[PDB]
Amino acid sequence: QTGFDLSTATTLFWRPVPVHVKQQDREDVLEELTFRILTGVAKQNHNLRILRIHISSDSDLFFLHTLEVSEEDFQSLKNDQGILVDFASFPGKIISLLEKCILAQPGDSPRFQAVLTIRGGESVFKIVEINDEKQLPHITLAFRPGNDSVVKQFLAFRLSEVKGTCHDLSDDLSRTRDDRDSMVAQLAQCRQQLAQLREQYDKHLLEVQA
Amino acid sequence: GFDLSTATTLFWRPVPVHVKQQDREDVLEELTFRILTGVAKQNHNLRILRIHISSDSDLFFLHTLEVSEEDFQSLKNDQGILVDFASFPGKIISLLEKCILAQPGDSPRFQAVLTIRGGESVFKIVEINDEKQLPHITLAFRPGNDSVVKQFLAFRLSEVKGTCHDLSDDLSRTRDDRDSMVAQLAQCRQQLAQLREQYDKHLLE
Amino acid sequence: SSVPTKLEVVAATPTSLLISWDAPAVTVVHYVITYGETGGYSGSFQKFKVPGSKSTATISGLKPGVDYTITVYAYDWDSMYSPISINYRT
Amino acid sequence: SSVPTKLEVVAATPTSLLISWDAPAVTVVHYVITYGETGGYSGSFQKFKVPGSKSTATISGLKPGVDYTITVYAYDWDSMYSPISINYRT
Repeated sequence: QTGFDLSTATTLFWRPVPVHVKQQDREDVLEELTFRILTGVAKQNHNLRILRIHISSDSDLFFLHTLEVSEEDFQSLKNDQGILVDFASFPGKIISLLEKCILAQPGDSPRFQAVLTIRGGESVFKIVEINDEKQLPHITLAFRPGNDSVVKQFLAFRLSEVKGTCHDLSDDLSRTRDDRDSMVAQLAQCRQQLAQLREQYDKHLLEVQA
Repeated sequence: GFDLSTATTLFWRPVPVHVKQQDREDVLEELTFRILTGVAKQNHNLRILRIHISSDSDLFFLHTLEVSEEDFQSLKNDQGILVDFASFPGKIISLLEKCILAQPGDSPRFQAVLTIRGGESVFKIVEINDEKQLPHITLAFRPGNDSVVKQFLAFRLSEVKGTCHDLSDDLSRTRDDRDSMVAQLAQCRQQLAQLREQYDKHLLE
Repeated sequence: SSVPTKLEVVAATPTSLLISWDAPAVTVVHYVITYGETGGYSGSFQKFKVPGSKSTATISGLKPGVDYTITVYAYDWDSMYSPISINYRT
Repeated sequence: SSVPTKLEVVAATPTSLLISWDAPAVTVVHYVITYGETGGYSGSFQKFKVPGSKSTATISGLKPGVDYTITVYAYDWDSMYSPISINYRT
Protein backbone atom coordinates (compact mmCIF):
# COMPACT_ATOMS: atom_id res chain seq x y z
CA GLN A 1 0.00 0.00 0.00
CA THR A 2 2.46 2.63 1.22
CA GLY A 3 5.29 3.49 -1.16
CA PHE A 4 8.44 3.40 0.97
CA ASP A 5 9.34 0.57 3.37
CA LEU A 6 10.74 2.14 6.53
CA SER A 7 10.68 -1.19 8.40
CA THR A 8 13.73 -2.60 6.58
CA ALA A 9 15.33 0.74 5.69
CA THR A 10 18.93 1.57 6.54
CA THR A 11 19.86 4.73 8.49
CA LEU A 12 23.22 6.15 7.34
CA PHE A 13 23.22 9.65 8.88
CA TRP A 14 21.24 10.85 11.92
CA ARG A 15 22.85 13.87 13.57
CA PRO A 16 22.02 17.52 14.27
CA VAL A 17 23.53 19.93 11.71
CA PRO A 18 23.56 23.77 11.74
CA VAL A 19 21.08 25.00 9.11
CA HIS A 20 19.99 28.49 7.99
CA VAL A 21 16.22 28.70 7.48
CA LYS A 22 14.71 31.52 5.40
CA GLN A 23 10.99 32.30 5.26
CA GLN A 24 8.87 35.12 3.85
CA ASP A 25 8.33 36.48 7.38
CA ARG A 26 12.02 37.53 6.97
CA GLU A 27 12.96 36.13 10.40
CA ASP A 28 16.27 34.66 9.30
CA VAL A 29 17.66 32.39 12.03
CA LEU A 30 20.26 29.67 12.47
CA GLU A 31 18.73 26.56 14.03
CA GLU A 32 20.23 23.13 14.65
CA LEU A 33 18.16 20.71 12.58
CA THR A 34 18.28 16.92 12.72
CA PHE A 35 18.95 15.22 9.37
CA ARG A 36 18.13 11.53 8.92
CA ILE A 37 19.31 9.90 5.68
CA LEU A 38 17.64 6.60 4.82
CA THR A 39 18.29 4.15 2.00
CA GLY A 40 15.52 1.65 1.41
CA VAL A 41 13.25 -0.12 -1.03
CA ALA A 42 9.58 0.22 -1.89
CA LYS A 43 7.09 -2.28 -0.51
CA GLN A 44 5.51 -2.59 -3.97
CA ASN A 45 8.66 -3.90 -5.68
CA HIS A 46 12.00 -4.99 -4.23
CA ASN A 47 13.62 -3.55 -7.40
CA LEU A 48 12.52 0.05 -6.80
CA ARG A 49 15.23 1.80 -4.76
CA ILE A 50 14.50 4.92 -2.68
CA LEU A 51 16.56 7.47 -0.78
CA ARG A 52 14.69 9.64 1.70
CA ILE A 53 15.92 12.49 3.88
CA HIS A 54 14.08 13.87 6.91
CA ILE A 55 14.80 17.31 8.37
CA SER A 56 13.28 17.56 11.83
CA SER A 57 13.78 19.48 15.06
CA ASP A 58 14.21 17.99 18.51
CA SER A 59 12.94 21.37 19.76
CA ASP A 60 9.82 21.51 17.54
CA LEU A 61 8.39 18.01 17.11
CA PHE A 62 5.91 19.27 14.48
CA PHE A 63 8.68 20.55 12.15
CA LEU A 64 9.36 18.12 9.31
CA HIS A 65 10.67 18.47 5.75
CA THR A 66 10.86 15.34 3.62
CA LEU A 67 12.61 14.21 0.43
CA GLU A 68 11.92 10.93 -1.40
CA VAL A 69 13.73 9.93 -4.62
CA SER A 70 13.75 6.66 -6.59
CA GLU A 71 16.57 5.27 -8.72
CA GLU A 72 14.63 6.09 -11.91
CA ASP A 73 13.82 9.74 -11.14
CA PHE A 74 17.49 10.04 -10.03
CA GLN A 75 18.47 10.90 -13.62
CA SER A 76 16.40 14.10 -13.43
CA LEU A 77 18.44 15.28 -10.42
CA LYS A 78 21.79 13.80 -11.50
CA ASN A 79 22.03 16.35 -14.30
CA ASP A 80 21.14 19.98 -13.57
CA GLN A 81 21.52 19.27 -9.80
CA GLY A 82 24.94 19.24 -8.18
CA ILE A 83 28.17 17.25 -8.44
CA LEU A 84 28.35 14.13 -10.61
CA VAL A 85 27.62 11.00 -8.54
CA ASP A 86 25.78 7.74 -8.93
CA PHE A 87 22.71 6.89 -6.86
CA ALA A 88 24.92 4.70 -4.63
CA SER A 89 27.57 7.24 -3.62
CA PHE A 90 25.25 10.27 -3.49
CA PRO A 91 24.50 9.50 0.21
CA GLY A 92 28.21 9.29 0.99
CA LYS A 93 29.12 12.63 -0.57
CA ILE A 94 26.06 14.40 0.87
CA ILE A 95 27.04 13.00 4.28
CA SER A 96 30.58 14.31 3.86
CA LEU A 97 29.21 17.75 2.97
CA LEU A 98 26.89 17.78 5.99
CA GLU A 99 29.78 16.77 8.26
CA LYS A 100 31.81 19.63 6.78
CA CYS A 101 28.89 21.92 7.64
CA ILE A 102 29.04 20.72 11.25
CA LEU A 103 32.79 21.38 11.69
CA ALA A 104 32.59 24.77 9.95
CA GLN A 105 34.27 27.81 11.51
CA PRO A 106 34.67 31.22 9.81
CA GLY A 107 38.42 30.73 9.45
CA ASP A 108 37.86 27.52 7.49
CA SER A 109 38.91 28.27 3.93
CA PRO A 110 36.11 26.13 2.38
CA ARG A 111 33.48 27.39 4.82
CA PHE A 112 30.71 24.96 3.86
CA GLN A 113 27.24 25.94 5.10
CA ALA A 114 23.75 24.53 4.80
CA VAL A 115 20.66 26.62 4.03
CA LEU A 116 17.01 25.59 3.89
CA THR A 117 14.74 28.09 2.17
CA ILE A 118 11.05 27.55 2.88
CA ARG A 119 8.61 29.42 0.63
CA GLY A 120 4.96 28.60 1.22
CA GLY A 121 4.39 25.11 -0.14
CA GLU A 122 7.95 24.19 -1.10
CA SER A 123 11.40 24.24 0.46
CA VAL A 124 14.82 23.96 -1.18
CA PHE A 125 17.87 22.75 0.74
CA LYS A 126 21.33 23.67 -0.55
CA ILE A 127 24.85 23.25 0.80
CA VAL A 128 27.02 26.18 -0.31
CA GLU A 129 30.70 27.12 -0.31
CA ILE A 130 30.79 30.68 1.04
CA ASN A 131 34.32 32.13 1.01
CA ASP A 132 35.55 35.42 -0.52
CA GLU A 133 31.99 36.43 -1.45
CA LYS A 134 31.33 33.22 -3.41
CA GLN A 135 28.04 31.30 -3.04
CA LEU A 136 28.63 27.91 -4.65
CA PRO A 137 25.94 25.20 -4.43
CA HIS A 138 27.65 21.83 -4.05
CA ILE A 139 24.26 20.18 -3.46
CA THR A 140 20.76 21.58 -4.13
CA LEU A 141 17.70 19.56 -3.07
CA ALA A 142 13.95 20.16 -2.84
CA PHE A 143 12.04 19.29 0.35
CA ARG A 144 8.31 18.96 0.99
CA PRO A 145 7.19 20.55 4.28
CA GLY A 146 5.20 18.21 6.45
CA ASN A 147 1.44 17.87 6.23
CA ASP A 148 -0.39 16.65 9.33
CA SER A 149 -0.56 13.13 7.86
CA VAL A 150 3.15 12.64 7.13
CA VAL A 151 4.27 14.35 10.34
CA LYS A 152 1.80 12.11 12.19
CA GLN A 153 3.31 9.02 10.55
CA PHE A 154 6.83 10.28 11.36
CA LEU A 155 5.88 10.85 15.01
CA ALA A 156 4.43 7.34 15.19
CA PHE A 157 7.57 5.84 13.65
CA ARG A 158 9.78 7.64 16.19
CA LEU A 159 7.47 6.62 19.05
CA SER A 160 7.70 2.93 18.14
CA GLU A 161 11.47 3.43 17.81
CA VAL A 162 11.81 4.86 21.30
CA LYS A 163 9.56 2.13 22.72
CA GLY A 164 11.83 -0.57 21.32
CA THR A 165 14.99 1.12 22.56
CA CYS A 166 13.51 1.47 26.05
CA HIS A 167 12.35 -2.15 26.21
CA ASP A 168 15.91 -3.17 25.32
CA LEU A 169 17.14 -0.91 28.12
CA SER A 170 14.79 -2.63 30.58
CA ASP A 171 16.15 -6.05 29.60
CA ASP A 172 19.69 -4.77 30.10
CA LEU A 173 18.73 -3.30 33.49
CA SER A 174 17.36 -6.63 34.73
CA ARG A 175 20.55 -8.35 33.54
CA THR A 176 22.88 -5.83 35.18
CA ARG A 177 20.90 -6.08 38.44
CA ASP A 178 21.34 -9.85 38.33
CA ASP A 179 25.07 -9.44 37.69
CA ARG A 180 25.40 -7.02 40.61
CA ASP A 181 23.52 -9.36 42.93
CA SER A 182 25.89 -12.16 41.93
CA MET A 183 28.88 -9.88 42.48
CA VAL A 184 27.77 -8.82 45.96
CA ALA A 185 27.18 -12.47 46.88
CA GLN A 186 30.70 -13.33 45.70
CA LEU A 187 32.00 -10.36 47.71
CA ALA A 188 30.31 -11.70 50.85
CA GLN A 189 31.81 -15.14 50.19
CA CYS A 190 35.31 -13.67 49.80
CA ARG A 191 35.06 -11.54 52.94
CA GLN A 192 33.83 -14.52 54.96
CA GLN A 193 36.81 -16.59 53.83
CA LEU A 194 39.19 -13.70 54.55
CA ALA A 195 37.84 -13.39 58.09
CA GLN A 196 38.26 -17.15 58.59
CA LEU A 197 41.86 -17.01 57.35
CA ARG A 198 42.69 -14.04 59.58
CA GLU A 199 41.28 -16.02 62.52
CA GLN A 200 43.44 -19.04 61.68
CA TYR A 201 46.52 -16.84 61.24
CA ASP A 202 45.99 -15.15 64.61
CA LYS A 203 45.46 -18.52 66.31
CA HIS A 204 48.66 -19.80 64.68
CA LEU A 205 50.54 -16.69 65.83
CA LEU A 206 49.33 -17.09 69.42
CA GLU A 207 50.20 -20.81 69.40
CA VAL A 208 53.75 -20.10 68.21
CA GLN A 209 54.05 -17.24 70.71
CA ALA A 210 53.41 -19.71 73.56
CA GLY B 1 -7.95 23.93 27.92
CA PHE B 2 -6.78 20.96 29.96
CA ASP B 3 -3.32 20.92 31.54
CA LEU B 4 -1.81 17.43 31.41
CA SER B 5 1.25 18.70 33.30
CA THR B 6 -0.55 18.58 36.66
CA ALA B 7 -2.97 15.76 35.85
CA THR B 8 -3.27 12.44 37.69
CA THR B 9 -3.76 9.16 35.82
CA LEU B 10 -6.34 6.88 37.45
CA PHE B 11 -6.73 4.13 34.82
CA TRP B 12 -4.40 3.27 31.93
CA ARG B 13 -4.76 -0.32 30.73
CA PRO B 14 -5.95 -2.19 27.64
CA VAL B 15 -9.66 -3.00 27.85
CA PRO B 16 -11.62 -5.62 25.87
CA VAL B 17 -13.90 -3.72 23.49
CA HIS B 18 -16.00 -4.83 20.52
CA VAL B 19 -15.72 -2.17 17.80
CA LYS B 20 -18.28 -2.17 14.99
CA GLN B 21 -17.99 0.19 12.03
CA GLN B 22 -19.87 0.79 8.80
CA ASP B 23 -16.76 0.39 6.59
CA ARG B 24 -15.36 -2.76 8.23
CA GLU B 25 -17.05 -5.73 9.84
CA ASP B 26 -17.48 -6.68 13.48
CA VAL B 27 -14.30 -7.42 15.45
CA LEU B 28 -13.23 -7.67 19.09
CA GLU B 29 -10.00 -5.77 19.73
CA GLU B 30 -8.14 -4.91 22.93
CA LEU B 31 -8.15 -1.11 23.31
CA THR B 32 -6.22 1.06 25.77
CA PHE B 33 -8.32 3.36 27.99
CA ARG B 34 -6.66 6.26 29.84
CA ILE B 35 -8.74 8.14 32.43
CA LEU B 36 -7.27 11.41 33.74
CA THR B 37 -8.43 13.81 36.46
CA GLY B 38 -6.98 17.29 36.40
CA VAL B 39 -7.57 21.04 36.46
CA ALA B 40 -7.41 23.84 33.90
CA LYS B 41 -4.47 26.18 33.36
CA GLN B 42 -6.91 29.10 33.01
CA ASN B 43 -8.37 28.39 36.47
CA HIS B 44 -6.65 26.00 38.88
CA ASN B 45 -9.93 25.62 40.82
CA LEU B 46 -11.85 24.46 37.72
CA ARG B 47 -11.97 20.66 37.30
CA ILE B 48 -11.90 18.71 34.03
CA LEU B 49 -11.82 14.95 33.35
CA ARG B 50 -10.37 13.41 30.18
CA ILE B 51 -10.68 9.90 28.69
CA HIS B 52 -8.57 8.56 25.79
CA ILE B 53 -9.21 5.41 23.74
CA SER B 54 -6.12 4.37 21.76
CA SER B 55 -4.60 1.17 20.36
CA ASP B 56 -1.11 -0.18 20.90
CA SER B 57 -1.49 -1.84 17.48
CA ASP B 58 -2.85 1.22 15.65
CA LEU B 59 -1.10 4.39 16.82
CA PHE B 60 -3.45 6.47 14.64
CA PHE B 61 -6.57 5.39 16.57
CA LEU B 62 -7.68 8.05 19.05
CA HIS B 63 -11.06 8.89 20.59
CA THR B 64 -11.30 11.59 23.25
CA LEU B 65 -13.88 12.78 25.79
CA GLU B 66 -13.38 15.70 28.16
CA VAL B 67 -16.06 16.94 30.56
CA SER B 68 -16.29 19.91 32.90
CA GLU B 69 -18.13 19.77 36.23
CA GLU B 70 -21.04 21.90 34.94
CA ASP B 71 -21.71 19.91 31.80
CA PHE B 72 -21.16 16.86 33.99
CA GLN B 73 -24.20 18.04 35.93
CA SER B 74 -25.91 18.15 32.55
CA LEU B 75 -24.77 14.57 31.89
CA LYS B 76 -25.88 13.56 35.38
CA ASN B 77 -29.39 14.35 34.26
CA ASP B 78 -28.66 12.98 30.76
CA GLN B 79 -27.68 9.48 31.94
CA GLY B 80 -29.10 9.26 35.47
CA ILE B 81 -25.79 9.50 37.31
CA LEU B 82 -26.32 9.17 41.08
CA VAL B 83 -22.78 9.97 42.24
CA ASP B 84 -20.59 13.05 42.29
CA PHE B 85 -18.13 14.32 39.69
CA ALA B 86 -15.29 13.10 41.92
CA SER B 87 -16.27 9.42 42.20
CA PHE B 88 -17.56 9.03 38.62
CA PRO B 89 -14.11 7.77 37.47
CA GLY B 90 -14.37 5.06 40.10
CA LYS B 91 -17.62 3.78 38.68
CA ILE B 92 -16.18 3.99 35.18
CA ILE B 93 -13.12 2.01 36.19
CA SER B 94 -15.28 -0.55 37.97
CA LEU B 95 -17.39 -0.88 34.83
CA LEU B 96 -14.26 -1.27 32.72
CA GLU B 97 -12.89 -3.78 35.23
CA LYS B 98 -16.07 -5.81 34.85
CA CYS B 99 -15.42 -5.92 31.11
CA ILE B 100 -11.78 -6.87 31.73
CA LEU B 101 -12.65 -9.82 33.99
CA ALA B 102 -15.49 -10.93 31.67
CA GLN B 103 -15.73 -14.51 30.42
CA PRO B 104 -18.58 -16.52 28.82
CA GLY B 105 -19.36 -18.10 32.18
CA ASP B 106 -20.04 -14.70 33.75
CA SER B 107 -23.71 -14.19 34.57
CA PRO B 108 -23.60 -10.36 34.29
CA ARG B 109 -21.41 -10.57 31.17
CA PHE B 110 -20.24 -6.96 31.35
CA GLN B 111 -19.14 -5.89 27.91
CA ALA B 112 -17.68 -2.90 26.11
CA VAL B 113 -18.72 -1.93 22.58
CA LEU B 114 -17.71 1.14 20.54
CA THR B 115 -19.41 2.03 17.23
CA ILE B 116 -17.95 4.75 14.96
CA ARG B 117 -20.21 6.25 12.26
CA GLY B 118 -18.26 8.95 10.42
CA GLY B 119 -17.53 11.71 12.91
CA GLU B 120 -19.50 10.27 15.83
CA SER B 121 -18.64 7.41 18.15
CA VAL B 122 -20.44 6.11 21.23
CA PHE B 123 -18.81 3.82 23.79
CA LYS B 124 -21.14 1.71 25.91
CA ILE B 125 -20.61 -0.74 28.78
CA VAL B 126 -23.55 -3.16 29.02
CA GLU B 127 -25.03 -5.77 31.39
CA ILE B 128 -26.26 -8.78 29.39
CA ASN B 129 -28.64 -10.97 31.42
CA ASP B 130 -30.29 -13.58 29.15
CA GLU B 131 -30.91 -11.36 26.08
CA LYS B 132 -31.88 -8.14 27.89
CA GLN B 133 -29.15 -5.50 27.60
CA LEU B 134 -28.85 -2.70 30.15
CA PRO B 135 -26.15 -0.06 29.41
CA HIS B 136 -24.73 1.10 32.74
CA ILE B 137 -22.89 4.01 31.08
CA THR B 138 -23.19 5.53 27.60
CA LEU B 139 -20.66 8.16 26.55
CA ALA B 140 -20.01 10.12 23.35
CA PHE B 141 -16.47 10.35 21.98
CA ARG B 142 -15.23 12.55 19.15
CA PRO B 143 -12.77 10.61 16.96
CA GLY B 144 -9.39 12.19 16.44
CA ASN B 145 -8.55 14.32 13.46
CA ASP B 146 -4.95 14.19 12.26
CA SER B 147 -4.09 17.35 14.22
CA VAL B 148 -5.16 16.07 17.63
CA VAL B 149 -3.74 12.61 16.91
CA LYS B 150 -0.47 14.34 16.01
CA GLN B 151 -0.47 16.28 19.29
CA PHE B 152 -1.29 13.07 21.19
CA LEU B 153 1.64 11.24 19.59
CA ALA B 154 3.96 14.13 20.44
CA PHE B 155 2.92 14.18 24.11
CA ARG B 156 3.19 10.41 24.41
CA LEU B 157 6.65 10.40 22.80
CA SER B 158 7.74 13.00 25.34
CA GLU B 159 6.42 10.71 28.10
CA VAL B 160 8.25 7.64 26.81
CA LYS B 161 11.43 9.67 26.42
CA GLY B 162 11.29 11.00 29.97
CA THR B 163 10.56 7.64 31.57
CA CYS B 164 13.31 6.14 29.43
CA HIS B 165 15.83 8.72 30.63
CA ASP B 166 14.85 7.88 34.21
CA LEU B 167 15.47 4.20 33.45
CA SER B 168 18.81 5.14 31.86
CA ASP B 169 19.84 6.93 35.05
CA ASP B 170 18.88 3.87 37.10
CA LEU B 171 20.84 1.65 34.70
CA SER B 172 23.93 3.84 35.03
CA ARG B 173 23.47 3.73 38.81
CA THR B 174 23.31 -0.07 38.89
CA ARG B 175 26.31 -0.31 36.55
CA ASP B 176 28.29 1.90 38.92
CA ASP B 177 27.19 -0.20 41.90
CA ARG B 178 28.36 -3.30 40.03
CA ASP B 179 31.72 -1.67 39.33
CA SER B 180 32.07 -0.81 43.03
CA MET B 181 31.28 -4.42 43.93
CA VAL B 182 33.92 -5.65 41.45
CA ALA B 183 36.51 -3.31 42.96
CA GLN B 184 35.70 -4.44 46.50
CA LEU B 185 35.91 -8.07 45.34
CA ALA B 186 39.35 -7.42 43.86
CA GLN B 187 40.51 -5.79 47.10
CA CYS B 188 39.21 -8.71 49.17
CA ARG B 189 40.86 -11.39 47.02
CA GLN B 190 44.11 -9.39 46.96
CA GLN B 191 44.35 -9.21 50.74
CA LEU B 192 43.30 -12.87 51.02
CA ALA B 193 46.12 -14.00 48.73
CA GLN B 194 48.74 -11.80 50.40
CA LEU B 195 47.71 -12.88 53.90
CA ARG B 196 47.92 -16.50 52.72
CA GLU B 197 51.47 -15.89 51.51
CA GLN B 198 52.10 -14.30 54.92
CA TYR B 199 50.68 -17.45 56.54
CA ASP B 200 53.15 -19.62 54.65
CA LYS B 201 56.08 -17.21 55.13
CA HIS B 202 55.42 -17.29 58.87
CA LEU B 203 55.41 -21.06 58.46
CA LEU B 204 58.94 -20.47 57.14
CA GLU B 205 59.58 -18.76 60.52
CA SER C 1 -6.99 -4.66 42.31
CA SER C 2 -3.64 -3.29 43.56
CA VAL C 3 -0.79 -4.84 41.59
CA PRO C 4 1.55 -4.98 44.66
CA THR C 5 -1.11 -5.77 47.35
CA LYS C 6 1.66 -5.04 49.85
CA LEU C 7 1.88 -1.39 50.96
CA GLU C 8 2.39 -0.39 54.61
CA VAL C 9 4.01 2.33 56.69
CA VAL C 10 7.13 0.83 58.23
CA ALA C 11 9.21 3.58 59.86
CA ALA C 12 7.67 6.59 61.60
CA THR C 13 9.04 9.86 62.99
CA PRO C 14 6.87 12.85 63.94
CA THR C 15 7.76 14.70 60.71
CA SER C 16 8.53 11.76 58.39
CA LEU C 17 7.53 8.25 57.40
CA LEU C 18 8.86 5.28 55.48
CA ILE C 19 6.63 3.27 53.12
CA SER C 20 7.49 -0.14 51.70
CA TRP C 21 5.70 -2.00 48.90
CA ASP C 22 6.15 -5.30 47.02
CA ALA C 23 5.58 -5.37 43.25
CA PRO C 24 8.61 -7.22 41.78
CA ALA C 25 6.78 -9.87 39.71
CA VAL C 26 5.58 -7.50 37.00
CA THR C 27 7.85 -5.29 34.94
CA VAL C 28 7.73 -1.87 36.62
CA VAL C 29 9.64 1.05 35.17
CA HIS C 30 8.48 3.54 37.79
CA TYR C 31 6.08 4.26 40.63
CA VAL C 32 4.28 7.51 41.43
CA ILE C 33 3.53 8.14 45.10
CA THR C 34 0.95 10.72 46.15
CA TYR C 35 0.74 11.94 49.72
CA GLY C 36 -1.88 14.35 50.97
CA GLU C 37 -3.92 15.03 54.10
CA THR C 38 -7.62 15.01 53.12
CA GLY C 39 -9.39 11.90 51.85
CA GLY C 40 -10.52 12.80 48.34
CA TYR C 41 -11.05 16.29 46.99
CA SER C 42 -7.35 16.42 46.10
CA GLY C 43 -6.20 19.69 44.62
CA SER C 44 -2.96 19.85 46.62
CA PHE C 45 -1.45 16.39 47.17
CA GLN C 46 2.30 16.24 46.65
CA LYS C 47 3.31 13.56 44.17
CA PHE C 48 6.85 12.25 43.79
CA LYS C 49 8.31 9.65 41.45
CA VAL C 50 10.37 6.56 42.32
CA PRO C 51 12.27 4.08 40.10
CA GLY C 52 10.85 0.61 39.55
CA SER C 53 13.98 -0.86 41.13
CA LYS C 54 13.12 0.51 44.57
CA SER C 55 10.92 -1.17 47.17
CA THR C 56 11.08 1.66 49.72
CA ALA C 57 10.36 5.37 49.88
CA THR C 58 10.69 8.12 52.47
CA ILE C 59 8.23 10.98 52.88
CA SER C 60 9.31 13.98 54.95
CA GLY C 61 8.15 17.42 55.97
CA LEU C 62 4.77 16.03 57.02
CA LYS C 63 2.61 17.85 59.55
CA PRO C 64 2.71 16.20 63.00
CA GLY C 65 -0.53 14.68 64.26
CA VAL C 66 -2.25 14.80 60.84
CA ASP C 67 -4.09 12.21 58.69
CA TYR C 68 -2.49 11.43 55.38
CA THR C 69 -3.78 9.34 52.52
CA ILE C 70 -0.86 7.84 50.59
CA THR C 71 -1.31 6.12 47.22
CA VAL C 72 1.23 4.15 45.15
CA TYR C 73 0.71 3.67 41.39
CA ALA C 74 2.95 1.45 39.26
CA TYR C 75 3.42 2.30 35.58
CA ASP C 76 4.59 0.28 32.59
CA TRP C 77 5.44 1.66 29.16
CA ASP C 78 1.97 1.24 27.61
CA SER C 79 -0.04 0.63 30.78
CA MET C 80 -0.56 1.56 34.42
CA TYR C 81 -1.28 -1.07 37.04
CA SER C 82 -4.03 -0.56 39.60
CA PRO C 83 -2.97 1.57 42.61
CA ILE C 84 -2.85 0.77 46.32
CA SER C 85 -3.81 3.29 49.00
CA ILE C 86 -3.33 3.57 52.76
CA ASN C 87 -4.27 6.00 55.52
CA TYR C 88 -1.88 6.84 58.36
CA ARG C 89 -1.54 9.61 60.97
CA THR C 90 1.80 11.03 62.04
CA SER D 1 32.89 9.94 14.54
CA SER D 2 33.70 6.22 14.26
CA VAL D 3 31.99 5.58 17.58
CA PRO D 4 33.34 2.02 17.99
CA THR D 5 37.11 2.24 18.42
CA LYS D 6 38.12 -0.66 16.16
CA LEU D 7 36.42 -3.71 14.63
CA GLU D 8 37.62 -7.29 14.00
CA VAL D 9 36.31 -10.49 12.40
CA VAL D 10 36.66 -13.70 14.44
CA ALA D 11 34.31 -16.33 12.92
CA ALA D 12 35.20 -18.73 10.08
CA THR D 13 31.95 -20.16 8.69
CA PRO D 14 30.46 -20.50 5.18
CA THR D 15 26.96 -19.18 6.00
CA SER D 16 27.57 -16.69 8.83
CA LEU D 17 29.98 -14.24 10.45
CA LEU D 18 30.95 -13.14 13.97
CA ILE D 19 32.08 -9.55 14.49
CA SER D 20 33.75 -7.89 17.49
CA TRP D 21 34.03 -4.18 18.30
CA ASP D 22 35.40 -2.25 21.28
CA ALA D 23 33.59 -0.24 23.97
CA PRO D 24 33.59 3.55 23.48
CA ALA D 25 33.37 5.79 26.56
CA VAL D 26 30.39 7.74 25.12
CA THR D 27 26.74 7.06 25.93
CA VAL D 28 25.39 4.42 23.51
CA VAL D 29 21.80 3.21 23.83
CA HIS D 30 22.15 0.56 21.12
CA TYR D 31 24.23 -0.59 18.15
CA VAL D 32 22.86 -1.44 14.69
CA ILE D 33 24.77 -3.84 12.42
CA THR D 34 24.13 -3.95 8.67
CA TYR D 35 25.15 -6.86 6.44
CA GLY D 36 24.65 -6.69 2.69
CA GLU D 37 26.24 -7.64 -0.60
CA THR D 38 29.02 -5.28 -1.62
CA GLY D 39 28.06 -2.87 -4.37
CA GLY D 40 24.39 -3.25 -3.44
CA TYR D 41 22.09 -0.31 -2.96
CA SER D 42 22.41 -0.54 0.89
CA GLY D 43 18.65 -0.11 1.23
CA SER D 44 18.28 -3.88 1.54
CA PHE D 45 21.03 -4.83 4.00
CA GLN D 46 18.59 -6.07 6.69
CA LYS D 47 19.63 -4.22 9.84
CA PHE D 48 19.66 -5.85 13.25
CA LYS D 49 20.04 -4.39 16.71
CA VAL D 50 22.54 -5.13 19.50
CA PRO D 51 22.55 -3.75 23.08
CA GLY D 52 24.91 -0.90 23.89
CA SER D 53 26.68 -2.93 26.59
CA LYS D 54 27.70 -5.72 24.20
CA SER D 55 30.67 -5.66 21.81
CA THR D 56 30.00 -8.76 19.65
CA ALA D 57 27.37 -10.06 17.24
CA THR D 58 26.59 -12.99 14.93
CA ILE D 59 25.24 -12.67 11.37
CA SER D 60 23.32 -15.47 9.64
CA GLY D 61 21.79 -16.48 6.31
CA LEU D 62 24.70 -15.25 4.18
CA LYS D 63 25.53 -16.77 0.80
CA PRO D 64 29.08 -18.19 0.69
CA GLY D 65 31.58 -16.54 -1.63
CA VAL D 66 29.79 -13.18 -1.71
CA ASP D 67 31.35 -9.88 -0.66
CA TYR D 68 29.31 -8.66 2.31
CA THR D 69 29.42 -5.26 3.97
CA ILE D 70 29.46 -5.21 7.77
CA THR D 71 28.86 -1.81 9.38
CA VAL D 72 28.43 -0.95 13.06
CA TYR D 73 26.44 2.15 14.04
CA ALA D 74 26.05 3.31 17.64
CA TYR D 75 23.03 5.39 18.60
CA ASP D 76 22.51 8.07 21.24
CA TRP D 77 19.33 9.91 22.13
CA ASP D 78 18.15 12.01 19.17
CA SER D 79 21.42 11.20 17.37
CA MET D 80 23.56 8.55 15.69
CA TYR D 81 27.36 8.68 15.72
CA SER D 82 29.36 8.07 12.55
CA PRO D 83 29.81 4.37 11.71
CA ILE D 84 32.87 2.21 11.19
CA SER D 85 32.74 -0.55 8.59
CA ILE D 86 34.73 -3.53 7.29
CA ASN D 87 34.09 -5.95 4.41
CA TYR D 88 34.78 -9.69 4.27
CA ARG D 89 34.36 -12.54 1.79
CA THR D 90 33.23 -16.11 2.47
